[PDB]
Amino acid sequence: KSFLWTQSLRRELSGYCSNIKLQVVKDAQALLHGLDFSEVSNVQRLMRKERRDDNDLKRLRDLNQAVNNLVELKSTQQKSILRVGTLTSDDLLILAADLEKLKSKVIRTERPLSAGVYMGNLSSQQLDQRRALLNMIGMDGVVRVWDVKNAELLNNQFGTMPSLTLACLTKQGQVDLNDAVQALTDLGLIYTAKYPNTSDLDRLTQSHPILNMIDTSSLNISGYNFSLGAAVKAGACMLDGNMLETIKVSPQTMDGILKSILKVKKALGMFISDTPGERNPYENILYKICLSGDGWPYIASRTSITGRAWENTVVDGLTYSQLMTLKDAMLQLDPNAKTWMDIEGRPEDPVEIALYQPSSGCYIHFFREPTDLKQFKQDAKYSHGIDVTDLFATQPGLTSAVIDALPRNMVITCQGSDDIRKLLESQGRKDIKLIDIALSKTDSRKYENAVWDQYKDLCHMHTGVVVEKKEEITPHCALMDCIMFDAAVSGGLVLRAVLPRDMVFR
Amino acid sequence: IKSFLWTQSLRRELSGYCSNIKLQVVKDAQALLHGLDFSEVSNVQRLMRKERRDDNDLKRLRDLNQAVNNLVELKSTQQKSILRVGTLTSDDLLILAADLEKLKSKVIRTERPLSAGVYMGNLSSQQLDQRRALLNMIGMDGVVRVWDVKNAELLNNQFGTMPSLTLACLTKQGQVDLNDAVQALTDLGLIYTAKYPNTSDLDRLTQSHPILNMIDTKKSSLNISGYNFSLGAAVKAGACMLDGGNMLETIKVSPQTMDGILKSILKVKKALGMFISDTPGERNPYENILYKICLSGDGWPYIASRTSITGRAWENTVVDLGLTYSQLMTLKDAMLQLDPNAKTWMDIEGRPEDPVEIALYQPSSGCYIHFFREPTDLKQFKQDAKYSHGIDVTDLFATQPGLTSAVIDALPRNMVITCQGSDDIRKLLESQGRKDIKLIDIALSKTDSRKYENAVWDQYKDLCHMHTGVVVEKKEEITPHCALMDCIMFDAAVSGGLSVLRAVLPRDMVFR
Amino acid sequence: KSFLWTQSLRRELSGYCSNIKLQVVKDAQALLHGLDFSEVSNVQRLMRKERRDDNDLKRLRDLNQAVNNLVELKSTQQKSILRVGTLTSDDLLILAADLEKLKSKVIRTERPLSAGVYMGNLSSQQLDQRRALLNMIGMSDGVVRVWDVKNAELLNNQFGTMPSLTLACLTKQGQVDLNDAVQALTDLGLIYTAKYPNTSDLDRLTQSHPILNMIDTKKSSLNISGYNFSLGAAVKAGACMLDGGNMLETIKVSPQTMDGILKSILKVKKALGMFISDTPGERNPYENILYKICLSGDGWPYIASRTSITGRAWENTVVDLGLTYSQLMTLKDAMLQLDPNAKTWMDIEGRPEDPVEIALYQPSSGCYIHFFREPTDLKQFKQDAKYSHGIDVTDLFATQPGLTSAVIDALPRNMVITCQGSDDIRKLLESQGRKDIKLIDIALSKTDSRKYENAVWDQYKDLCHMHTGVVVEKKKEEITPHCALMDCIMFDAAVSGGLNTSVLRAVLPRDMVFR
Ligand SMILES: [Zn+2]
Ligand SMILES: [Zn+2]
Ligand SMILES: [Zn+2]
Repeated sequence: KSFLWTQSLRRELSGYCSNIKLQVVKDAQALLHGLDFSEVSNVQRLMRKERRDDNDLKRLRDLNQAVNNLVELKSTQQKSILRVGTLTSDDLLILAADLEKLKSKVIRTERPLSAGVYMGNLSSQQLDQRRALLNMIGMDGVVRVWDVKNAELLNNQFGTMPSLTLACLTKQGQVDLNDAVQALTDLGLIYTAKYPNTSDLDRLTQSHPILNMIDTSSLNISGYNFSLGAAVKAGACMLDGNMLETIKVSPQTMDGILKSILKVKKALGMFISDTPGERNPYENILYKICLSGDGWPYIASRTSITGRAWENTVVDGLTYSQLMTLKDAMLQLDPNAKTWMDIEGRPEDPVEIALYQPSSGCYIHFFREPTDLKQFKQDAKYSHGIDVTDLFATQPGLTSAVIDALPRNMVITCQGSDDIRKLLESQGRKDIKLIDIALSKTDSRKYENAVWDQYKDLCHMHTGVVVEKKEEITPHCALMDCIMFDAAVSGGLVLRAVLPRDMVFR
Repeated sequence: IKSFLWTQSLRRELSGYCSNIKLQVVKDAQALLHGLDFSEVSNVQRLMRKERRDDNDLKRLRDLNQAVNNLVELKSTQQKSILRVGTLTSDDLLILAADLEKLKSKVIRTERPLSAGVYMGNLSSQQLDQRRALLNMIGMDGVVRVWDVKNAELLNNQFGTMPSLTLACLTKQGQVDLNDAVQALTDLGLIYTAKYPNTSDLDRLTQSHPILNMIDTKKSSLNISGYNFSLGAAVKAGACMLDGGNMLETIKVSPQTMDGILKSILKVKKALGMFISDTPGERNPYENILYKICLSGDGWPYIASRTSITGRAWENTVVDLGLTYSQLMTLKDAMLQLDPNAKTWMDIEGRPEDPVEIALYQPSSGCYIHFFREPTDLKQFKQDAKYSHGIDVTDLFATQPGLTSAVIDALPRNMVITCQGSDDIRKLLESQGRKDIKLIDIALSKTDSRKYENAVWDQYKDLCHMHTGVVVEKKEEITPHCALMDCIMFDAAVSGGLSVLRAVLPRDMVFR
Repeated sequence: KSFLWTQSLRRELSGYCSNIKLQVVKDAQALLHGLDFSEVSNVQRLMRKERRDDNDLKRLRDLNQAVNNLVELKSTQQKSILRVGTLTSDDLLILAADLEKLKSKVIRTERPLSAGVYMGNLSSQQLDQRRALLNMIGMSDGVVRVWDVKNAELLNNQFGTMPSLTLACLTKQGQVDLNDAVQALTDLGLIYTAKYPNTSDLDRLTQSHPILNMIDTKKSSLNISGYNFSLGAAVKAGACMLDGGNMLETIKVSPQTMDGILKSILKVKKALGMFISDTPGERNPYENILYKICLSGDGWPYIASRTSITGRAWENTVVDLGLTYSQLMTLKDAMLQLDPNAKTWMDIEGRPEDPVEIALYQPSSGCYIHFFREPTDLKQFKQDAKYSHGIDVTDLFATQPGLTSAVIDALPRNMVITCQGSDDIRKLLESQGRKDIKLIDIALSKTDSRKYENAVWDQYKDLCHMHTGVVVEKKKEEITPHCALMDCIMFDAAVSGGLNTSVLRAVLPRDMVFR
């Protein structure tokens, strides 16, 4: 089915594909002449680590930059806005929907590597389910691969590139470049009729010893790894057959390529999955083309590109796809840990909600549009300083969705109990026990300045002047409150967002 | 399923109040077989198949219900209960108070539209879709209603299922021996000890017990009567056939046991997190048992004849120790009766900044909104009482606060409202944030405006009892001004003449 | 509970279930028309007896054969070898392990009915423990046994329940119309879709179906036959009367479907944590389905006539890829047959430091323990082969290891053992940690020792096939090989001045002696 999709796409997109063997070999030679393969070996060692940090990421990013500098097959930062023309009104609606679905599937696959999944004190069933998910995506108590300050620095750092694969086989396998070319060519030939399997690879290795370097998935790896996928991709570039891997996109050709893909989607019933893991051919081509309107989507250096495909190509409560992402995101929470909660606005009409787990530093933080504008106006002047118009751009529906998803029989700490209880009960969560810590106003805000000094960047929603019946005071933020209340209890004063920022805001 | 788990846990906890009542159920079934006119049963079934039913239809139903009640021994008795601190704790009483409030809303929203109706005329596709989902969920001039009746209170308690009646009708109308009906229902009962019987179960049962083919599986507990062969009624009857299994259906309640029964229900509620839903439609097991027990302190909540009982559960059982969420949901659904397109009068008593009586009136359909509010300025109110409305401030204490904002918020978008003096109404509507509502001032002279004053009070005096004081004009005594009667009399003045009216708001919402 | 496991199996195995009512009724009609129900009554009478013999077993087996001859729903002898494919390598390991555990549970449940349990002169504690076992397996001189038979293997597969038989018996013996029985059982089947019917349920059904009064609800699935009116038999028959419902009882197995059925069962096993019990008694639904499927690759595991099938489930289905706890429990229960007070002979072949054959013999009862062991010292073994026992070392490869220690460790405390050479038995018992056992040395001359040698081999040759080599004595001349078991028997005959003609009883299952 999947190879069928690939073949149909090849046929339909043939006019956008060209022979690029010469340039790919040329790039491989530039890498052989100028790249430090000891640092390649170094990044391979790092990718072998079960758990990796910002020092590890720096080595990877620096090496990717070195590679990018040496090669000519590169993608360029190029945002696309798709408008009615070549693509119809209906085409744009389909593309909008599939990008929404693709966003969920990709985030659910890649995000856990950095955000983490709690794997501690849970039921046998819960552990089985989470173990299944981790296994499907190639992955105290929280399991994560990347421990980093800024997960955005992971974006686009893990692509496979034919020239790199070719240069690494040659140098690291200690064979002549032509040996590597001949071997990948033969693999490319198989790929005209079939996706090559382990038996195909095993057969080839007998006449091409360099192929024993291939470990016979596309997940939790880098371009410096010898995956079958990377080898098949390089092989495709070696052939004289309309291989998809050789497609080039330009701002002039973007829309026609997408139109062509949509033709294939309709004829074959292709779809974006709701299953985390390897991309199917439609998911893969849609992601790769949307990353940039100017490059070679399968085979260029993309390591200097910023942003995700759904950010870089745009079509001019929560969805089903958003809910799946959300339910998966919430698996980062430790249901046994001390968890603070605070809200701004009335429990019957809340406008900001936060939960905070000090031990791990994870937090849930989001906003809601007010129902009662008159009371919202007083709350703004006397408590939170939120401009109602700034809430227009926040994502609706999270109040129900997040409370529904809180783990069963949790214990939540607050200041104080009454509003949180009313809010939880409103969403049917009577199983959650509450601790009222009951600090005096003065003690509760001891660390108010210390907290804002440290964590101001975590919330930009509080813009209005707030008063106490008058004198100006620091606006109340549901998040900063959790933090400062915890700091007061603890006698002193990290942080991971549980929710993706693109889930909190629309 | 969670539903059956609540049922099972209720059975376990309430076993001591369960009884062996097969013999009594079968005795009552025999009494119906001997004494009831089953051609009249057939007649009521015919009327229940009608999409729209009227007072003549309701008469047939109530008469047949009375005939059944006359023949059977398992009957509930009118028994008011007041729950005090004792067996039930102070906190228990708070919980019951809150749950009965929520139950009220859920039941009214399920049942009231059958008689009050929902406008389904000229609306947006979105509004029509939303209202269809509601009508579908509750089993239902552009208004859709099932019962067109003069007094909707006469619908109360007329639709319950009874095992003796189900047994008798299966037997007589299915043309089988009583023993065959008992045998089939017993097997259904046995299934019910372990699960809620579904379509699959009933189909297999039917192959061995063809009497059960009378039961239509794709048919709800809603907008039906005790004369209908629902799966629910069949299961209820089967439960009574067991003499065992701790079936809730067999519980008897007495004044001495009521609090203990409720206490037991609350234990299970806490243990399982049972709740009253805010979803109109079929009752969950907790909703069902609470409703049934609270109807009467002396009877068999599930299985007795209750057709002679007056009042609702929240009226017959009371707890002694602005709008709630539950009340607002009831209001918003009640407002669906209005035709946003129709001529609509509005009138108020008290100043726009401090109104004490508000009414809206749609003459074409006859529906009206009418409610009250406590004054903020008692000095101005006293002047108004003497020279306009004759309202005794103390009489406003029994009225529900919070309706001015809630009703005005809920008025349909771009409604056009007709007014004898638009200035006051404009102020009030604007003060409530509703600048979108267009107004028409009719500008009748004082004399022309009151041409039909006596004619209106003559017909409709029963609709308002708030005007008690002598009102004068500078002096001579005059008839007090009522916001509702003023809407009606002004419309009459315009139309050159002066219908049973329909209250949009339930009385139990206008008064507390 | 166990009903959960049943429901889960029905859900997973739905595709293998089918409607069989017509076929069951047809077979019931064949039985009604052609079976002698007076002989059914006769077998019911035999089954009421506390002690039953070979004449009784003949009556049962013959009646089973008459039934088998009349019905179409029969299983056929079909060996299965489970190989990697539909079943994974790991799946085969699991099945192999559960089949080993099932062997132990079933043998411990059923074997005592024939092998028997000594209940004579024992301590209060021993008698208590033993009665508890007898109670749990449905057994309510000194030896308690239900079946006294020449060949216990003739009990195999003779006691299964069959829906057509149950229906025919209820109809004929209950004196009701066939349709009356069918309808009653249908109503019981309907209840079974939702729960396992209990006595209160049956009581309610009996009110409208008087035929159901024939069912005894107290009585277990143990020590009964297909001619008995157990609740289990009735529920099984009712399970076959339905149209749909995924009743496991309707499952057919074929050589094509066997592996997928096992794969599905293993799916449910993992999901619910199903298991084979370590305790004798009634089978749980997993034990039950695994046993029934494994008996034959071509049949209706629950409902066909299986009385013509030879072999046990662990023999008819095999997996291709010291004692276990399960095997040790089997052993220790088999040893309960021994009278710890009785005269007991013991003899060995091989040196005491390296025995290769061990026998114990209680002449009064006739019971014997007999097993083998592979030698450590091949040089000495080869000489012993030539001058003593004539055993081919390669024939010892199929014998079960670790029995020497296990059996000797399990011997009764303060037992008195009689032997021809005391010194070698002492060394052996000491070497296995049993210095407590008193020995009597008999001290027969070589000639007097073997007076009855031909007479014993004439009577008992079928009891040992291990001695194949020519054995010689230097003058060389050929002599009859020495067997530990035959030696026990002939030494006893020499002392007693005679050899009676008696059937002996093997204490160990042949399945324990060999692997
Ligand atoms: Zn904030
Ligand atoms: Zn009035
Ligand atoms: Zn031997």
